[PDB]
Amino acid sequence: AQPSSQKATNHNLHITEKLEVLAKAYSVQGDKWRALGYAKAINALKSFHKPVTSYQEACSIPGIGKRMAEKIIEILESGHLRKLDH
Repeated sequence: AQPSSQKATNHNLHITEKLEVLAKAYSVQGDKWRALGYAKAINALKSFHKPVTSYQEACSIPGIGKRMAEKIIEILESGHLRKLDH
């Protein structure tokens, strides 16, 4: 832990950086549609200052939707129950 400063800065940066990791996966598999909706959601968070708490609060941001909303929460739930090392 070198950085981490309690000043004016984001609070998540986790779900966003990850939403990109998966987005790249689809882009490689040749998913123009999937990568379109995924990256679009990331664009919305690119302007989001306050953190996330619920799916509805996330869907309130332009550029996202319902399916994506719950998608974000899923990533916060480690997927299901416990985390796995792929």
